[PDB]
Amino acid sequence: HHHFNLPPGNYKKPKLLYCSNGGHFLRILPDGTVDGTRDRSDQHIQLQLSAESVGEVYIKSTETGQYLAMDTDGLLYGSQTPNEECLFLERLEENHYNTYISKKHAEKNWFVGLKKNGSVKRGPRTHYGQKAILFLPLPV
Repeated sequence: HHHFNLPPGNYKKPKLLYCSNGGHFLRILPDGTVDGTRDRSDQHIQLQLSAESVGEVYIKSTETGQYLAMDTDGLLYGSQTPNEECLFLERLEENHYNTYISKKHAEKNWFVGLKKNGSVKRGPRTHYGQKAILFLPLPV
């Protein structure tokens, strides 16, 4: 369903997922809530990515051990255990950024995305060409 242009990074270290849309870092709160924060000091923005298959990743909270996931209704949530909803297709975009597509809902083009106000976008509201879907992985 999608291209195979991969980003040049690795999973050796944890990262911050910076969204240029509103300038927020992806955050997974202890209660499972998912959103964005501009506070670089936040303890819930440190994420550990790992590869399942080439270009297939898990995005986990280093702080809580929770996995980023997208539900049946396109909502992002923090999962205690890895499941099919936790896999994302990590790709290069605009020859620079990182995008994350819901593997489970790949055919629907549901991406991980942050609005300018720091709220997460619902899968069906996302789409190729948006700024909300563009992330820059930063060192922690």
